[PDB]
Amino acid sequence: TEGRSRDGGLRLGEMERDCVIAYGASQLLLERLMISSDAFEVDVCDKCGLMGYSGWCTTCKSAENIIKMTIPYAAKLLFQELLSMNIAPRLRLEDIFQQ
Amino acid sequence: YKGEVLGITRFGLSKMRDSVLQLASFEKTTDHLFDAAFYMKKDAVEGVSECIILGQTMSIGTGSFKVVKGTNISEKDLVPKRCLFESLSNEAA
Amino acid sequence: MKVLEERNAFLSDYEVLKFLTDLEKKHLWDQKSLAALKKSRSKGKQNRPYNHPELQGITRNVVNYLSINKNFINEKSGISKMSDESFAELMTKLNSFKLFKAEKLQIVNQLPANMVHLYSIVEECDARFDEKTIEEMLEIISGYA
Amino acid sequence: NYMSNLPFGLGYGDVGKNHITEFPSIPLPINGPITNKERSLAVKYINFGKTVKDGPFYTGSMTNDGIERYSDKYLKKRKIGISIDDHPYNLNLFPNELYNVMGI
Amino acid sequence: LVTPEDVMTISSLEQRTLNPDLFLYKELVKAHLGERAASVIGMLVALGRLSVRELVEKIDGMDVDSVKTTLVSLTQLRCVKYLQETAISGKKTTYYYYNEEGIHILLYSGLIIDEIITQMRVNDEEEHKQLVAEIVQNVISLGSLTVEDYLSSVTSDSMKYTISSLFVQLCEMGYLIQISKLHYTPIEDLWQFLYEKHYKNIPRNSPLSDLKKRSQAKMNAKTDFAKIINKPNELSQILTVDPKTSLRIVKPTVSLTINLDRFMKGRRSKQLINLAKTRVGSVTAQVYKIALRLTEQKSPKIRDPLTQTGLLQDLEEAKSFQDEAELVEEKTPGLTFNAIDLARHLPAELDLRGSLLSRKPHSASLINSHLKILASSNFPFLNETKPGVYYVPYSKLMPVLKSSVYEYVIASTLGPSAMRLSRCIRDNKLVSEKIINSTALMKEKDIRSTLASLIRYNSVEIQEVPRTADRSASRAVFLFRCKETHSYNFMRQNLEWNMANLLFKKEKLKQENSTLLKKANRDDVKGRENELLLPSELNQLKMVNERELNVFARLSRLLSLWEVFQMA
Amino acid sequence: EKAIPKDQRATTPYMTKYERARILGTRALQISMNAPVFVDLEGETDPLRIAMKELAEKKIPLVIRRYLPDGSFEDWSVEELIV
Amino acid sequence: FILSKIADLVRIPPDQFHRDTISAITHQLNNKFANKIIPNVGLCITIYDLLTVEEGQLKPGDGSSYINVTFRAVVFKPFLGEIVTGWISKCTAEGIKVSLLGIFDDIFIPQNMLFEGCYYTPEESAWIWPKLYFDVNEKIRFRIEREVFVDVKPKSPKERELEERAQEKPPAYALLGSCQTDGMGLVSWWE
Amino acid sequence: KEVVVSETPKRIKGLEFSALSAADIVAQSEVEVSTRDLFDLEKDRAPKANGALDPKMGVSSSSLECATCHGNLASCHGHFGHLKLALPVFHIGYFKATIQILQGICKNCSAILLSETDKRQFLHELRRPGVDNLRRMGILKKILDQCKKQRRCLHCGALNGVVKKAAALKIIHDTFRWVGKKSAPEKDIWVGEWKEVLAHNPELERYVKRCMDDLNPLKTLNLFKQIKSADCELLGIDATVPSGRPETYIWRYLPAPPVCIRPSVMMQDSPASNEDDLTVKLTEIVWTSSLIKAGLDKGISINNMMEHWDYLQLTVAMYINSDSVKPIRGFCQRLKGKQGRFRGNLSGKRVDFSGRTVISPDPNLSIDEVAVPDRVAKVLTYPEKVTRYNRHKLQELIVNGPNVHPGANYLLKRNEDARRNLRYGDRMKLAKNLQIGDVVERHLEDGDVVLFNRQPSLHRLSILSHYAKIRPWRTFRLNECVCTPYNADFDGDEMNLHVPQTEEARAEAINLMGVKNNLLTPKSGEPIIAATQDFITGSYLISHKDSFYDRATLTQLLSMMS
Ligand SMILES: [Mg+2]
Ligand SMILES: [Zn+2]
Ligand SMILES: [Zn+2]
Ligand SMILES: [Zn+2]
Repeated sequence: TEGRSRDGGLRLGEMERDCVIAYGASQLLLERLMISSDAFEVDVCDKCGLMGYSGWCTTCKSAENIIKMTIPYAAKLLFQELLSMNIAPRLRLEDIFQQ
Repeated sequence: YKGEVLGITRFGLSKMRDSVLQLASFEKTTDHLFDAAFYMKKDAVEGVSECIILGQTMSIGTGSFKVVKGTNISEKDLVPKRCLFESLSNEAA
Repeated sequence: MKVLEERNAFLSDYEVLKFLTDLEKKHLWDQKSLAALKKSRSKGKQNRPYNHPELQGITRNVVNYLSINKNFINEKSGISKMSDESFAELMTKLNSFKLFKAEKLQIVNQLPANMVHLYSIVEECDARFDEKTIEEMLEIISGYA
Repeated sequence: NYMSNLPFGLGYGDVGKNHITEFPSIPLPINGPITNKERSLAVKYINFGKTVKDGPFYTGSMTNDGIERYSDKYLKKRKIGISIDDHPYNLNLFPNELYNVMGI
Repeated sequence: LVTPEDVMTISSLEQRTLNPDLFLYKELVKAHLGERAASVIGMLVALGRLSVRELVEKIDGMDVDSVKTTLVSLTQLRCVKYLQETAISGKKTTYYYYNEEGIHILLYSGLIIDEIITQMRVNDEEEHKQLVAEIVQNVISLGSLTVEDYLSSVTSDSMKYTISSLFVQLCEMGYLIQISKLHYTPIEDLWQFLYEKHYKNIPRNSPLSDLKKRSQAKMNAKTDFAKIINKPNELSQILTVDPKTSLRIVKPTVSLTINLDRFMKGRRSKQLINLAKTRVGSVTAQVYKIALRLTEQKSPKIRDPLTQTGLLQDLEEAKSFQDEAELVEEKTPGLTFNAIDLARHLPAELDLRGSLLSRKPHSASLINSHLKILASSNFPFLNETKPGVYYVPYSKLMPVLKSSVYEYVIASTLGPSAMRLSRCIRDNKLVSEKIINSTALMKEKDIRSTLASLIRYNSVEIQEVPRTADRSASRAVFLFRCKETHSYNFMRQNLEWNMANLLFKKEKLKQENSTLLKKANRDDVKGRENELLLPSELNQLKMVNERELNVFARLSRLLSLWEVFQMA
Repeated sequence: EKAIPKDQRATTPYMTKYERARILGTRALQISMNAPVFVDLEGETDPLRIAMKELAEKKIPLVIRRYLPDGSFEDWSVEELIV
Repeated sequence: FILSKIADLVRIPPDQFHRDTISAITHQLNNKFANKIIPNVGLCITIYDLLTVEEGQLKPGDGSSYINVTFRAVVFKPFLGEIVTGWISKCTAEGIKVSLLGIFDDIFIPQNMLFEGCYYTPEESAWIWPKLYFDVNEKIRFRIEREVFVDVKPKSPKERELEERAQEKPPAYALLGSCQTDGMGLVSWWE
Repeated sequence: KEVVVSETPKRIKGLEFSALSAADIVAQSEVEVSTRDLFDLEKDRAPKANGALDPKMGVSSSSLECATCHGNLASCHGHFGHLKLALPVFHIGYFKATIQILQGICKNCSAILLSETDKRQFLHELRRPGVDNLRRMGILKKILDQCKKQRRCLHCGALNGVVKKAAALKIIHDTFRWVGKKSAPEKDIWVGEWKEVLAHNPELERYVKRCMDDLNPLKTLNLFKQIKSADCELLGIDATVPSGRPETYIWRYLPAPPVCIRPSVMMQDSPASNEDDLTVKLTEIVWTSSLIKAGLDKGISINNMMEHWDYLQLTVAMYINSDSVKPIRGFCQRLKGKQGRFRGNLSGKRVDFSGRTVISPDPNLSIDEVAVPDRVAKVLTYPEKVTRYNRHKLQELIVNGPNVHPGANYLLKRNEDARRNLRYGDRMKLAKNLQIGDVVERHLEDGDVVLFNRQPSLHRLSILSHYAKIRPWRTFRLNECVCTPYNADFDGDEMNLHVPQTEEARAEAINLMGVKNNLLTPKSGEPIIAATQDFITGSYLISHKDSFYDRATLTQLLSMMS
């Protein structure tokens, strides 16, 4: 929340984001902006870059290609808002490993 | 470095970035997003702005390399072992 | 996860027995697991934070199915007492008996002392051979018996 | 408040349900009774396509044991297919890049 | 209330977003050749012009050999067009189009061999019917069927003599045309290749200006392109050679491929005959069946002589091509026939005795009477240039035929008052909200109900009348328009999409019945289907077989609807 | 997708500040996950400080995979990276 | 019983950094492949050995070692010419439920490819023959012809919710037997 | 059974932006919204089927069930619903796109305004391996201008002219823009048609002016559906995948957002729940769609439906982007602005485990330290995991509890998913039962890595990392030497303190943003952390040449120095 009477948090603006980038602290960026603000474990289908629920793609109705990852709830909200308009921001995934 | 003087103005930022997330975060969100959706743009997630928006690790600073733990496994304990029936069956032909 | 190839090298049903036996002796001992231990590992997740569920059962079931007496008829386990030289002394017959078939893994562990057994193991056997080379095979596969 | 925009020819009962018929329904009269000629057209149709699929022009395909059973020894072959290069064709009507697949 | 899971499976919503041009041909190749061939043809339809490497980098089949084999199969099937455009500063690579008319061969296959069977003057012999059916089936299934292959195939000489006998006749009807380079290259690219040589053949410093050199270049290009298309469109040079002490023979070296132009001329004649049967009683409608049958063989080009698809039509003085088409129509003396010419081809069944009544035996005077009523009828079937000899025109019959068939398809779809409003908006140009009442005189309620039901299609156009400078259609009354072009455009798309739905249904039934179909289409099983089959399974087989028969009947009944909108 | 062989290497033999910070973070996370430590703690409980002590003793069992922009990579152990 | 080379990515927690790498890898691989059935590859018992062990790479948030490892694992794969000695445990008039000591039991046999004369009854009479039969829980002998992998499983969350509230093809790997030849069905028919 | 299950960690490689075709909108949607009523007095304001607030699209409160995933507000991801629009309408975000598409083609025969062999050179140029956004726009603009120049189409030249919009939100095409002193069959047809009109209207003589080829959304959808896939590339719409068809860019199905996207607030003003803007707009769109559908089965006045249909063309405009004549907050209003979506929540947001208070000086503090109040040290915690190295320390902290500063507020057991509040539960037992995987959220302690930030954050030294030092008062104290990078002056200045929560972030903070590691500004390399005013004055007074100290004074000076 955004008020002292509401037990609000301190906003880390674009300026502080810029400063942390200039430091080169990627993990601190991740922790301040994703872990400690809004971390959401979304379900993303590998076949269609569309978010699923409860391990179910509910667009191909297969649950086979559903992958689990954490993204900002702001990003999840933005994707669900973009799908409300005629934009389909399909997420393509790749493994961090296998080099 | 593009061969022409490109500004830091909104029009200038549309130089080669192709990052619709970074452009929309900067300015003119809706028109850029709709043009990207209409053109079927396929922008990758490579910039720090997009990485922050998506919750990824940037390729800058502590994210510009990879930490790897050596397995310290010898080559004597990796070859297959205890296999003779296949040799017997092959010699049988 | 991708499986490189389905059909890897075949397994004689003595190699599997000795593999499961060395597994049992290396860890997950059955006589040791049947005993109690109040202290346990003391780390919090078992002896040296590990446990072996769903694997002891499968390494017992296969080894017991092998250790049961071979069903040539309705004294030993049948697979236990052949050493490595015991199977290396069989070449002059096993690889001299031309079968044109990799079905040798059948008669190394099951169905000895019966012509119908072998006639089923290798198809069209009597048409292929029914004169004299149908009994020394039974005698040799029954040699361990 | 958008609730009072109603033409005099439009009532209140019809509006609100919406939801449309799931598929638009207009029975087309091209499904009339069948005759002997139509059955013959169907029969010749099924003979066609089947002929081109039993022929060499499939190009559609994208028990596989490394060990051969003795039953598979001295057993009938499935069918010795006529390869695409095996059937003669006219070089003057095929591009140069397609010549290599063919048997010269 | 229907569930979103319930629709899009039994509703076929996801098939409504496929373009019918891609969906239809993709489904056809799926059914006939295979899924790799269908994927290749779909990539060619979506990307009109591309090379082989484009296929490699676009289709998941990342293999040169596999793409090569599939592409050569499609090229053999006359489903692909190719070209070799040369880049001078380096290496040349050939590109690939997709053949449009070629895929009709496999599509129209049933109607093709049916018109072959029913078109011969001598069809009463059962063995000859089977021979001609098998030969034309082999030609459409193989593509370029060749004499040096078939004669070597047949195992007895006397049945080899008949094969060559049928070839010369079948080529004279035009059903077997000599394939060549003209059948694999795009029309605009041919026109450009014949337009750039002549722009290069003019020496410098001539007194004529750019306009005059452009005119001379374009007329020379037109004349040589016309010669190059006229030479192979109708020829008998392969049939010309005659060996000593032997019958007339075709060239065995050349590859004989079935045509579509004269067959589709016959199909248009057949649809006009059915129109006449629906329009005029069978007494003098019977004479119209063979009336068009003596012109259909040498009939002119139906829609475009291929001089209207390879270039922009015209900007200024654009009537020239219609003028020259009608000029050829009136200048052709072979097409025109007299009553004496027709009497030599009239069947003995028809009498032509009671077909006339002057006041309230193969006689040329009475045939002339039918020909006169045909020429003076409301629909321009014939036009009279000289007394006694007339001809079939196409400079003024195609628009009325298209309007009639389109408008009557609307008649078959919508109701009587919708038909009335369609007729009114067609005949009365630029109708309005008061003109509809003045020229209709029926119930406005049903008038506007059917009108709104008809706005959905491309049938009518809506206009906006701005009472002020700024355009608001809610401020001022608006009027209508016709724009028949979009209406004709819709009848293409809707019909092809419905067709593709038919093939999707049949191929999905095949995909769910493949095991039973494979068990059925076995040599020993064939003809023996009531003995070695379990009860429920055999009964199910009869149900699915009759279901496929019904879908084929629907396909054939629909197959009389899209070509009439496939004209110019 | 091709590792440069160790015998020749073009990247710097010195450890960067980002490499040091990331190595300390990774080692401290491992220690906080109850990984064994190869240094004598002397009563230290903070995983970060234990990681700094191991770095001072050069007993951190991690290597640095430095990817070149062309896609190759050369591996540098924490021991051989000089500070 | 046949081997199989499988490549997988294995995650070793920092707790297991004290034990040697090969043992940690085989522990994790056993946890992933203890009694599991590899989809359309069959049933695994354990892992034989390891072939190639890539260096363990770390993602920027975990701290565990993720190792690309290649291993051979023991798989129960009859194809067509295998005779087995099962232990039947259930009898039903659709083909007897032949079973094992507990390795895997869900396999079924149809009567039509079993001996023709053997027929089931509602009165629970074992067999009717033109001269000998058997009872439940006794040695059997059969063959294998074809393998059907059940790998189709579309299950929606709300359908699973209704199934849970109310509370089938259980296996991905089964076996099909046949007794077309004399002898198989029992190991003690004569002598 | 127990088939093998494989999990492989993955990252987002890229984004594919496109349009949801009509098929995909119903594919994702778990319900259709048809009833214009959100609640009925009959059901007692309980959300029931097919309404705008149908629970199958999600819940607005944490004490309700979704009926799609059966989860409360804290678990339901939200689910979509679709609208079937009778007489589909234009797309505001795709209005410019549709204008440019209709320029490239002729509306007569649905054929592109490009010669089948002229622009294929530039089409081949498009497949260059190195192509940028500037290049894409360059060839696309060149194609558009060439199509504009091309008047007559190669299939049917009807003089395609301009596709300028209405003086509204309509499209009007000048069929005869470039005519003069010329006679054509089309011109003769038009002249005859409007002679038919002039003889039956004594006043339309003036009003026949303008009235050019107007392009309605229904016509455009029909004309777009006649476009072949072959010439889609030259329109910039890749038709390889389904939904690459241009007709999918016309508003036909409305994917009504999940309830979580448009939460319905509880107990504002009236006891009844308050809806929100997007819900109201989709309710009104449902109402007008139902009205227009009802007009198809009844035949309402065509002029009157044009009123309602044009309102549909409008009511969606500020539903998506509020531009035309204004407080109505649409979708594009959510994303645009300083407090919008991107700049307000994506790049920059509010964070947990942070504090802010007045700053006071502290010279006895190390330059790399900050003095943190015990009052905020007892709320700002670090989630320390229990290991073999710190278990006794964490047990002592747990026994201390949340009220004595060297204590802990929460405990998270290894095998549990909810943390145990340490206010209750006899923390003696929890300390005894502490395992080697539990997480203790213990109070901020001495030596804890914290971030310290003063706004405005001009340069990167506006935020530095210090070592926490727990002190009794209520201010953030810092050494005056480190005031310069912050630009702080103890005049009432307030600075924000952030506590990193993970080991990697904490190590990165103290190693890259530490005060000791950032004594020089990166802009020039000159030192920026140094002596302030009184320190400089005292140093000058000590080093002054008149300063002499005996042994006792010197040793006292050195003792104060240390
Ligand atoms: Mg101040
Ligand atoms: Zn999916
Ligand atoms: Zn839900
Ligand atoms: Zn045109």
